[PDB]
Amino acid sequence: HHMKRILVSLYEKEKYLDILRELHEKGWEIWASSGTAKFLKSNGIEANDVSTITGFENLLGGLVKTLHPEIFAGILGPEPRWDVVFVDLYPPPDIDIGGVALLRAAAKNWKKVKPAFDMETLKLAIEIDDEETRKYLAGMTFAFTSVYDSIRANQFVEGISLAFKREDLQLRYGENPHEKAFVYGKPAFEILHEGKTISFNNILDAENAWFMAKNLPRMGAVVVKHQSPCGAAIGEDKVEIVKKAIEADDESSFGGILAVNFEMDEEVAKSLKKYLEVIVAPSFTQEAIEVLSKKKVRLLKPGDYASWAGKMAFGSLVLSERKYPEGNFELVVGEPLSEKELEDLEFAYRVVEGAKSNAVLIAKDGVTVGIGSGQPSRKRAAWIATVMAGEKAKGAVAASDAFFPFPDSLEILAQAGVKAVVAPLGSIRDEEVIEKARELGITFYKAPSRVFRH
Amino acid sequence: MKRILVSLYEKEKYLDILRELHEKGWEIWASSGTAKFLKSNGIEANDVSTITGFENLLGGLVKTLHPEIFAGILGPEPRWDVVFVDLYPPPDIDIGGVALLRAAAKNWKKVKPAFDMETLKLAIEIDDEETRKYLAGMTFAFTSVYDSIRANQFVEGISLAFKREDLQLRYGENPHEKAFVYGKPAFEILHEGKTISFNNILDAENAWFMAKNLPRMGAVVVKHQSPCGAAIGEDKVEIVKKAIEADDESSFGGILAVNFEMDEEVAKSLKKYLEVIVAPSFTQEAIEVLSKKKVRLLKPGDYASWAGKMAFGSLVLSERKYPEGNFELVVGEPLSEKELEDLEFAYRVVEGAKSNAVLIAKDGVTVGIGSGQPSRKRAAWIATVMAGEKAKGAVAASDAFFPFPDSLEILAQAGVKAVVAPLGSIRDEEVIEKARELGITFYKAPSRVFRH
Ligand SMILES: [K+]
Ligand SMILES: [K+]
Repeated sequence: HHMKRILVSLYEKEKYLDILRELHEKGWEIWASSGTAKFLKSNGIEANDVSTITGFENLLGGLVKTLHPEIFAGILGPEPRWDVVFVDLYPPPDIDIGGVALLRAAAKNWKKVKPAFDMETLKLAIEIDDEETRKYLAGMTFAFTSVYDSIRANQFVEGISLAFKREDLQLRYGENPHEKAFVYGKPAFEILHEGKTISFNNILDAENAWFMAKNLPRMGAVVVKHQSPCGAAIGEDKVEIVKKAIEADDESSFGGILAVNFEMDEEVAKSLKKYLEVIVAPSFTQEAIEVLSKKKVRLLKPGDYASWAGKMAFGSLVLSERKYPEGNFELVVGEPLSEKELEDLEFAYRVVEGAKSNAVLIAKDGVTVGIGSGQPSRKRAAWIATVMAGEKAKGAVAASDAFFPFPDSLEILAQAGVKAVVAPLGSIRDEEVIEKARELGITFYKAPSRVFRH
Repeated sequence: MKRILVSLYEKEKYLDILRELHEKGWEIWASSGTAKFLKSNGIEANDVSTITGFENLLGGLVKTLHPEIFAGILGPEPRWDVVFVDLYPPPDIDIGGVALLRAAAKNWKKVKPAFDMETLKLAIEIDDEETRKYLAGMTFAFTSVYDSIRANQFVEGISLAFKREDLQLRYGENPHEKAFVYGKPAFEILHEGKTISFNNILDAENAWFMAKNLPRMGAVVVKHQSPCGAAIGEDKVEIVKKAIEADDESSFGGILAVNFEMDEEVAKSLKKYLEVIVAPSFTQEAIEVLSKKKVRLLKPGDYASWAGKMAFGSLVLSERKYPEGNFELVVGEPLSEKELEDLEFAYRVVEGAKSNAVLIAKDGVTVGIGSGQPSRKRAAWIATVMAGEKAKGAVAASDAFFPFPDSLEILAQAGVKAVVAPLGSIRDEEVIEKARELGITFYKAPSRVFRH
């Protein structure tokens, strides 16, 4: 035959047995291993042995039988033997030499041969013949082999390599309308609202909202705006928790992004009185999905994944683990808080971890009451927190995401009526800050590590 | 032992080291092209054609893809202790050489792969298991990046790949978090002692983006990855002073970027404690003065900036572009040539401010910045509080449209005379009419500049 010729090299025969039957039934002439040729022929499907077209060698029990000149010339020449080259590789930690080389050869000779390495690319390769799609298949193959080899590299030296293939989420633009977006790797979420439109900014808002909500020590809810929390609550009553988080900074929460750490149900969904742009939860009842999707809320259900701080800078991807620090708080000065109040303090540090730095936050009775974030100085963060809290600061507790560099931020908080603060230590003026705490009668707890989050 | 298989593109680059190996008693085998090159330079080499059936299919394209060669690499008793392959540069796509290299790496306990001078020099010396494992990882890291480059030749942006780079970072964003840097960064650090931190690098990136395309000589000071102060003008010493003093309390520990050469005079003028200074170049006298301080000196090269982050295990990126298009006067009296310069300066700086951001500037310097806010009204409020009396007669920029007239009213009440912002609110009509009512001049920006 001079057309519809396919060379196959398969590790998983039984996956692809129904497909190869169809192919041969649709006039495809199949070439394969001496072994696979037999299987198929036993399975009633006619197939040709590539061994017949190259010299025979018995080196290393068959390890190099693909690595022959006639096979590669049959792919790389201007008049190739095969129109499609399909290779299904062993999974990690196996390292394949010949199969990978077959795929790359086919992609190299993309104007004459179509490579395929999975079900979707096989289907395209079988159907399509246009230049634009041939280039796409070639691109896809080298994208696949790049990722394949990154995985193998990391098997030898952990973290030596990073590699992704572009994913289509159908983003209309990036951060702003005049900017293009590129998403790399499949995201660990399901989109549950009708039509599934999602934006670049939605995804980054939802990441922070979700990290924080997952990071909450009990039933809780976080509202994000512009990638920083504007409100958060914890409690036992889901409808009330959500009401509290939303109303904490009521002016900002319109169009906000809500993440909860419990299943979103019909009662909670119907209780919403504020348009929210995105809702994120571990699960949604079907009834909740209907109510919310009908209200143009976008809905994300995350799976398990690791979060990372950092960005591209100077053409490098500069990444950091994102961790809420382990370690007990340590009373430094003042009367100890009651257990109830210490839980407010822990809650406050968990929320301030997610707040954009410099951040200072004030909370009481399981809800935030004033957040200052995104500030170039610690004193400014404290000031904004107190302004937003007003009289709600009286008797409240506060958290700072880094150490107080000077006593002034502490005076701002105490004058507002804050009774206790948590922060890391580490300043050259720690003694002076602690003495100011003592003077003002505010209780000071040392946090185990800083939680900058830019 | 001491057997090496060599396939070279950059022949002259490795001639000297190959001579050394042969003088040190290595037995050299080579691709036939490499084999004759070495011979014409007086180096004995064994042509691998010797151990395989001769063919010249497609004029030599497949000479390497022969079972005897791969069996000699992959078996438990290999023919070669080192496999050295240097690949053709882009846009060429290598099949046989990449396969040789990957085969050597696969059989890492028995064969040592190399692909450049660095890895060759290790492969020649070492035999320990840890170092053999490192050579294999390096090789697959290399072939991953090679193939990424090739993918993107076919479909732009379909692939992203990097090798890990050592920047000597002690930790990431906070001391209890690990840092990973991917790809060689387009900067040089000039400073003996303390290194640049994870946070310092991100601060410096925003400072530089903002300074680099100012409409004239300019300086930007950043704290916590957002501008705290900026200035443009005609006198380098004066520009830096103004930028530093604009929010003088916050500039302590700042990251200063200038779009001009850092010289002795400017260097001597700096009194404020700074973490980093970014400049396109530094004179030697400037480096001498500044080396008395702890401050890190960063000299950037050329590269593309990107917004975005990891989210849900995906890398989610956006272009970062200051938007092209002239501002359009919507209502009020047109500004003077000078004030319009102030207005563009203000929009360039608010592009780099964390959203929601509003800023006020006058006579080429920022006077108040409200940034990282959950609402636009709050941003405007902080900007005006910070500016105080300096907002009278000033200009303002907003990184996104005013959703209600209230934000515009806060600025007018402080004495701001003109604003630049995108339009696009359902209440654009009310916003514009409020600007008209208040006698504030409104220029429409071509596009939004959120920057979170
Ligand atoms: K934080
Ligand atoms: K901005």
